[PDB]
Amino acid sequence: MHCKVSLLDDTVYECVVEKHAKGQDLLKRVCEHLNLLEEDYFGLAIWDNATSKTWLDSAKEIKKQVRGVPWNFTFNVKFYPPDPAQLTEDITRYYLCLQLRQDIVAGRLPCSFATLALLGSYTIQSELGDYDPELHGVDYVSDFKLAPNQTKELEEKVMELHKSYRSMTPAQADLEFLENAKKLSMYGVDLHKAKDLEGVDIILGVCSSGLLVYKDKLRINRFPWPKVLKISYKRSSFFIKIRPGEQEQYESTIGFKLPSYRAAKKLWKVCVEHHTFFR
Repeated sequence: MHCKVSLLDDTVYECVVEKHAKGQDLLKRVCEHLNLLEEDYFGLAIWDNATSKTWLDSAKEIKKQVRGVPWNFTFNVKFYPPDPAQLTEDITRYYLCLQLRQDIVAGRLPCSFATLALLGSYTIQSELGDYDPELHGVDYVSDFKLAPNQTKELEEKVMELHKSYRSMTPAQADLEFLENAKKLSMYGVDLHKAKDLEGVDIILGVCSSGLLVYKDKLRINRFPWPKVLKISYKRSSFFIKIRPGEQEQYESTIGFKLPSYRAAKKLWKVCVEHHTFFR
């Protein structure tokens, strides 16, 4: 079968697997190679579109997962590292920046004008290299996707910063971008729309920390992983259970209701994965 994987840099990789090819376990392992990635496990994992993602299950044939859908996927970071500097290679940081940049442009990682212009500049180093007036036209950055909005005023601050960067290697520019993104709240946060037993339109969020609840803003709640003993669902109901923190005896079980059992099994699936990838 002919696969079409949309790579992190708006590039399409194309290949062919046998009809009974196991999930990403094969397609993804294949994708790893093309990118010469060593640290597979991390974020890096593949999925198919439709508003919000759905990770191609790595242990099941690809065929079942795409019934009534073309064999098209996207290579992505599935598990964002808390501290990227701890990662072993730079290619890895290279792709992580590619992802975050992906996130930044689609408002998946909102941030200020400063933060944007900062990260923007480091992106310009990485991609371009030391200023050098060959990066002609006092408007060279105007070709990059640095911000969802993308205002000239923002570009200026970048070019301003880019110029002060000299002899900055790409790996360095990347680590500075990462040390900064690392800090943003929302970094590596899978947002899933839901509701709480009260009719309240809340928003769950998954990440290395644990389960996060939102409402307009308010990090309403935050259930850390080692502070979780069970995750489950029944129809459109999602359920996390255990430890109220202080009051012993108590072993709460907060529940939320997703639009469908599909949504819930999905969230349930992601959650079990994260809780397992991070101590």
